[PDB]
Amino acid sequence: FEAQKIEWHEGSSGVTKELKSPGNGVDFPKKGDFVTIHYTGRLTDGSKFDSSVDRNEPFQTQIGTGRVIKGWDEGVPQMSLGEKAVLTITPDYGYGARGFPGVIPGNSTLIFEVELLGINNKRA
Amino acid sequence: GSSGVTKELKSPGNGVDFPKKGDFVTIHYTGRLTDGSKFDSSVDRNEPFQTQIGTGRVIKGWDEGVPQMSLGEKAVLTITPDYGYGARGFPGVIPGNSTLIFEVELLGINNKRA
Ligand SMILES: CC[C@@H]1/C=C(\C)C[C@H](C)C[C@H](OC)[C@H]2O[C@@](O)(C(=O)C(=O)N3CCCC[C@H]3C(=O)O[C@H](/C(C)=C/[C@@H]3CC[C@@H](O)[C@H](OC)C3)[C@H](C)[C@@H](O)CC1=O)[C@H](C)C[C@@H]2OC
Ligand SMILES: CC[C@@H]1/C=C(\C)C[C@H](C)C[C@H](OC)[C@H]2O[C@@](O)(C(=O)C(=O)N3CCCC[C@H]3C(=O)O[C@H](/C(C)=C/[C@@H]3CC[C@@H](O)[C@H](OC)C3)[C@H](C)[C@@H](O)CC1=O)[C@H](C)C[C@@H]2OC
Repeated sequence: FEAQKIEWHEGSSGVTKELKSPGNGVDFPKKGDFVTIHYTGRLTDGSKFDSSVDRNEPFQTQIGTGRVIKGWDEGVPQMSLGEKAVLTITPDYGYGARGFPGVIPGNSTLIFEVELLGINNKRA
Repeated sequence: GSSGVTKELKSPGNGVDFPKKGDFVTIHYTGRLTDGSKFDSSVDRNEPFQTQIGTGRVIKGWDEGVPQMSLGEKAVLTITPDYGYGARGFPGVIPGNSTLIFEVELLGINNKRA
């Protein structure tokens, strides 16, 4: 099976994934998979609030199990290995009314540049 | 060596109402490191903290310690890192492998008040 999810939206509130550069179109994360991702997170005014690239530390998590914000748990499984995409996440799929203290204001839409570098032991 | 979660009573609650897993709790807290430095306090913001307890939304030491408090109780919760933030710590706030000392006041259980 092969596919490229060039645009994907789930919800208006919700999450949008826009493919920027294709992955291999074959390997997609499933629930419970461990993913390795490089990301940069920005607010809608363009200001950066975090970046794994800036600290040269790829981020790893189990996907689809509620360990990350909902926009990532829903959006990352729509990426294939090696894909670069942009995730736009409304507050309902992010940090909601409170935001994240010290980093993200309440009621913030989030824009993540994400690169899927790994799915379990598969590497881009 | 040894690790774990210890609760020391400072002022008793009503001794009758205890949070069950899945209950909402309303709590005032101050968190300190073992060197005495304060890293956070709901009291300083004068904003009670609310969470659902026993469902993994907070560190293990709170999920384990708070259900042993009765309504209105003031206690000190000491939490070794394996029941807190572990080797990772919390970025910008809690060093890796930190024991945590929380002053905890159980202000409410669901809609119950003292
Ligand atoms: C206990 C510490 C542990 C930290 C790490 C393992 C290091 C890791 C690199 C986080 C960053 O450390 C510099 C840093 O990254 C952010 O800047 C970010 O860019 C983001 O938003 N990320 C990050 C990338 C994925 C999407 C999104 C996210 O889901 O992060 C999760 C998160 C904060 C989830 C909350 C948990 C409570 C819950 O109520 C809430 O529900 C809405 C969701 C992180 C990975 C936690 O699972 C683990 C940690 O927190 C956010 C703002 C703060 C975060 O720092 C703490
Ligand atoms: C999505 C944002 C959301 C924030 C709030 C709702 C505001 C609330 C007032 C937190 C403070 O905001 C000023 C502030 O409080 C601390 O200072 C603290 O004093 C502590 O330690 N607390 C806090 C008191 C209970 C015990 C302990 C704790 O469990 O907090 C949880 C926590 C951080 C759990 C992580 C989640 C990822 C997971 O991987 C990790 O596993 C080890 C545990 C908080 C309440 C999350 O449920 C929700 C938020 O994070 C910690 C250091 C950081 C925290 O700020 C973000």
